[PDB]
Amino acid sequence: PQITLWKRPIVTIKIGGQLKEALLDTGADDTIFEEMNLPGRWKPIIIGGVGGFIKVRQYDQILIEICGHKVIGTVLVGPTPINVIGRNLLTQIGCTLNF
Amino acid sequence: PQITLWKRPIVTIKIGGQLKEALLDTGADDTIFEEMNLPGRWKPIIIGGVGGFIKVRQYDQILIEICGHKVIGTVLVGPTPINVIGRNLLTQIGCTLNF
Ligand SMILES: CC(C)CN(C[C@@H](O)[C@H](Cc1ccccc1)NC(=O)O[C@H]1CO[C@H]2OCC[C@H]21)S(=O)(=O)c1ccc(N)cc1
Repeated sequence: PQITLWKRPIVTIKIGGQLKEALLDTGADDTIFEEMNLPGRWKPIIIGGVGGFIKVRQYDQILIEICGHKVIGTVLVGPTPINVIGRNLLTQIGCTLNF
Repeated sequence: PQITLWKRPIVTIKIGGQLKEALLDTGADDTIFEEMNLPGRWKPIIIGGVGGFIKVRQYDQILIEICGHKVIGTVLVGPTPINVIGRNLLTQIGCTLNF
């Protein structure tokens, strides 16, 4: 699909058996999700944004289905104000900016 | 241009007679720039992102040239770690996500 930006480019995704919505964020190097029940081991991680830093848990090789497109990559889980699909996963679906 | 996302989608822009680099950020509703003494009046504003909120100065109807494309819109000035072109200006150059 081609997505214009008059509204937030929020898409439907499937992750860890749960249904969720996430923001296609080209400004996000990596994917981050609000608190959620993922399986497996994880490592504490500290990320940064406009307002400062938050502590999150990094999970690797996580299967996501982004708007019917499957991808496997790192997914951080922590106190983000919204679920964000970062460039680490956008590249796998072949996402591009156009103008 | 069509921009892939293996690298940060950073473009060269002209603002207030100054040259700067900024991130094409579909996750940003509005444009935010590091400190710069733009001319004119402004109104205090508080925005929020990952890690909390920051206080910024809001200027309206500011001319930016994004990759040689002129646009006029709101530009926030404050302690952001990186210049971000938000959706308020991306729509004016017709920027879209494609995959
Ligand atoms: C919560 C986000 C969806 C909103 N943000 C845009 C987003 O692209 C920021 C923009 C951004 C970019 C660099 C530094 C700070 C903020 N990226 C970001 O927070 O990235 C962090 C979370 O995922 C990781 O990816 C790399 C950094 C981590 S935001 O910078 O806070 C923002 C909010 C409101 C406006 N008007 C403009 C920008």
